[PDB]
Amino acid sequence: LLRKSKLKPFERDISTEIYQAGNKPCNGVAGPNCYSPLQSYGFRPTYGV
Amino acid sequence: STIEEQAKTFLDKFNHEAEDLFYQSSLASWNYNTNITEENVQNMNNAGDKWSAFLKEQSTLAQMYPLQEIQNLTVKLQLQALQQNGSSVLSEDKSKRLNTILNTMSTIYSTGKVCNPDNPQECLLLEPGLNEIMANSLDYNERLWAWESWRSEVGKQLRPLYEEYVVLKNEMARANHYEDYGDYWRGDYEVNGVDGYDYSRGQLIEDVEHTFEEIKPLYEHLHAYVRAKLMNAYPSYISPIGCLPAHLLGDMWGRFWTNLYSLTVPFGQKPNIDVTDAMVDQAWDAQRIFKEAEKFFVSVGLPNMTQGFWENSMLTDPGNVQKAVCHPTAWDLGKGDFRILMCTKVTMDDFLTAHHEMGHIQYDMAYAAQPFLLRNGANEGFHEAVGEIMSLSAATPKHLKSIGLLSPDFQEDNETEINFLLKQALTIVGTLPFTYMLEKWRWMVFKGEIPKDQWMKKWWEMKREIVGVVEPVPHDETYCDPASLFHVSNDYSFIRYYTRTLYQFQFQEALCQAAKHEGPLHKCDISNSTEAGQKLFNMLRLGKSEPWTLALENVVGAKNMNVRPLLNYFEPLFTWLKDQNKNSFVGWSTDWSPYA
Ligand SMILES: *[C@@H]1O[C@H](CO)[C@@H](O[C@@H]2O[C@H](CO)[C@@H](O[C@@H]3O[C@H](CO[C@H]4O[C@H](CO)[C@@H](O)[C@H](O)[C@@H]4O)[C@@H](O)[C@H](O[C@H]4O[C@H](CO)[C@@H](O)[C@H](O)[C@@H]4O)[C@@H]3O)[C@H](O)[C@H]2NC(C)=O)[C@H](O)[C@H]1NC(C)=O
Ligand SMILES: *[C@@H]1O[C@H](CO)[C@@H](O[C@@H]2O[C@H](CO)[C@@H](O[C@@H]3O[C@H](CO)[C@@H](O)[C@H](O)[C@@H]3O)[C@H](O)[C@H]2NC(C)=O)[C@H](O)[C@H]1NC(C)=O
Ligand SMILES: *[C@@H]1O[C@H](CO)[C@@H](O[C@@H]2O[C@H](CO)[C@@H](O)[C@H](O)[C@H]2NC(C)=O)[C@H](O)[C@H]1NC(C)=O
Ligand SMILES: *[C@@H]1O[C@H](CO)[C@@H](O[C@@H]2O[C@H](CO)[C@@H](O)[C@H](O)[C@H]2NC(C)=O)[C@H](O)[C@H]1NC(C)=O
Ligand SMILES: *[C@@H]1O[C@H](CO)[C@@H](O)[C@H](O)[C@H]1NC(C)=O
Ligand SMILES: *[C@@H]1O[C@H](CO)[C@@H](O)[C@H](O)[C@H]1NC(C)=O
Repeated sequence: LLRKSKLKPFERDISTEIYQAGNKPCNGVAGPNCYSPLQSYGFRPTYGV
Repeated sequence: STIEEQAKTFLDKFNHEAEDLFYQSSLASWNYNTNITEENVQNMNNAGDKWSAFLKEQSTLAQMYPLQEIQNLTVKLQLQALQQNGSSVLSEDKSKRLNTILNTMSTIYSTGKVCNPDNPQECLLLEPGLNEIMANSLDYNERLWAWESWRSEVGKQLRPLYEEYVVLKNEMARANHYEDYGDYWRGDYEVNGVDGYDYSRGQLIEDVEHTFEEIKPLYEHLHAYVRAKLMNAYPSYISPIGCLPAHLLGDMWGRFWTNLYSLTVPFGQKPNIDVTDAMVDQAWDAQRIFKEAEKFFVSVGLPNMTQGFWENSMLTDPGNVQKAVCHPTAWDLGKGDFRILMCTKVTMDDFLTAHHEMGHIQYDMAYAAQPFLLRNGANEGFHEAVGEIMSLSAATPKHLKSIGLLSPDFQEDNETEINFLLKQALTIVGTLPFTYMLEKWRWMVFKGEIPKDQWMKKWWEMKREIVGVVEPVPHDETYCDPASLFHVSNDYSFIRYYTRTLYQFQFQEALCQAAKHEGPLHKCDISNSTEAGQKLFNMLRLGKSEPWTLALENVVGAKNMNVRPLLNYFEPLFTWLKDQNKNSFVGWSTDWSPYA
């Protein structure tokens, strides 16, 4: 849910990294002004349609 | 790269992060609220603690991105909502102390001991009991005894804590950028950054006092009428001219004057409109009435709700094998989950409360498209007005006859309309002066215009004048008279009921104008027009996306709250009451002191 350069048709990018949303270098732990992509879903049987 | 994009990224991550935790906490609370057991309490406690910790961590994180840098208004609203809730700007030994004070107050309110006239066998509680006694008991001595005893129990017990509690609350209000607790509470009705629609926190008091001064005459006429009715009901206790005893009227606190209908019924020889008798003939049940309410909602032009509502609802008493707190609530657990918890007993008031709760359920379904921080509706008076207008427009004789419960022979007569209007006014207009006076007293206490040594006297002074009632037993600075109420000891705002009524009637009028219907609006039958449904839905799906003034203009075409629709509704009762008080003075004398 967080990645630039919208995918070209029929390509797959399995590349987990640390998003650089901000203006500072970011290595390892995201912390402030830095995020991590690939958020999960969650699923329960009582969920609405 | 800019501040706005960073804020947008933070918000779009925060929404998806918080939805799961909110759903878990709500589900745990719902599971406890029908299967009461200690493990469910532990689950609720830990889930709520986790949710609060996550919320406070996010609030601390969101301190960056200064508000004058962000231009988008929706981002500003979301950031303000995130920053306000969960803030813990206070020194140590005060937050935990305040929590202890609050929970001790809640526990002491939930456990009241009068123990009868020194009878060790029974100690009455606020369950069916002394409140049930005040509901219907024609005995001056017993009513006075209970009335004084309850306040003596929750008087000096809770009086000293209130001073330090309000001191701490005012200290917290000073700590953050505000004026006082009254200003903090009034800050909800605020609009900024938009011209023509900006609403400040100072105009609310002016509007409230203007509306009350416009309302006054009808209330005073009804007060004269009910004084006369009590005079031929209660002899030798009501002064010819003056105030009224507090314990005699209505409920324990006198908020709702509903129980006086039997003693104050005018020309009530005709059978009551209530149709609870005919329900057993068709063997009605909860499913039937809920389906009928769903059919009405669909006929208005709104969708019916999902099968999950029918699957996971609790619309029947579970029996003695389960421990459930029976009270009508409309839970919206999120992620497309909606369910109502309420017991039913096949009665007319149950039929009305079904519509009342279904209105809230539909409103919750309406705004489920806005982001998480704006999902909650507009100014908190809307969420009750929308649920109350549909109950208002569902008890009319026309709708009952169309449904079939009413026999197709009961024609409408002047006296039936008078009885219905008086029954409505006994609960609709009666509570306005009480709410206004209580909120005004709390505002003055919060501001500090009333010194502590001047408490307990200026409050009763307000009661002897604004409402027109007098204490039967003199009270001194040892008691806290405005402390026996549920909302005072639980730290809840009380103005939400003053703006609930006016708004509601306005909506009704506008809706009853969309569907062409002549005659008095007190008998309106909005059940088939699709234009009114569109008018409601064009504002329902908004939440906190636009200022409430814009929504009000959208629904009715005005710019703020107005009182004309209420008087338009109650005009026939006003005329009949004016024609009735041909030989009785209207008003009261504050100088009367029956206690002496
Ligand atoms: C940011 O923080 C603020 C304050 O901390 C939150 O504001 C709260 O909002 C909720 C949602 O409305 C308020 O909850 C309301 O409480 C009312 C009081 O009910 C109490 O008393 C009854 C018994 O009479 C108890 O059963 C109940 O549990 C409460 O203890 C209710 O009357 C309200 O219910 C209304 O709607 C339902 C439908 O859902 C109807 O069935 C009811 O009849 C009624 O009309 C409602 O539940 C709460 O009071 C607010 N807090 C304060 C301090 O005012 C914000 O929600 C929060 N923002 C977030 C979390 O995003
Ligand atoms: C303030 O920020 C919000 C959030 O980004 C802005 O609202 C966004 O407005 C755009 C249109 O300008 C919406 O894009 C829409 O996307 C759907 C996707 O299917 C597309 O079908 C539509 O045609 C449209 O392009 C976007 O969804 C919307 N964001 C949200 C959360 O609803 C808003 O415009 C900003 N304020 C100002 C003044 O621009
Ligand atoms: C009410 O709560 C009790 C206590 O948790 C539930 O009983 C448990 O049920 C689960 C299955 O759902 C079992 O695994 C546990 O062993 C049971 N524990 C006890 C102490 O009985 C009960 O099922 C709940 N009733 C509901 C949810 O209707
Ligand atoms: C709104 O629509 C309903 C549904 O058509 C109307 O209910 C009908 O009323 C007539 C008149 O007695 C009955 O013959 C029908 O059997 C009713 N329909 C159903 C499905 O029961 C209702 O009268 C309409 N209301 C208004 C004000 O027009
Ligand atoms: C309401 O329920 C009935 C019966 O299931 C269904 O036929 C109708 O389509 C529903 N209304 C809407 C708006 O879906
Ligand atoms: C109401 O109507 C009745 C006849 O239906 C009439 O006698 C009476 O004067 C009218 N006005 C009232 C009761 O105020």
